[PDB]
Amino acid sequence: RCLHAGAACSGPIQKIPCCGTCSRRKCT
Repeated sequence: RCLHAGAACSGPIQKIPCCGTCSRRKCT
């Protein structure tokens, strides 16, 4: 369970770890 590259994150209460770095409303 994790958001791939290009998934909106780092925004309002978002608990969902991306398989990536969270940046600019994107999981990188």
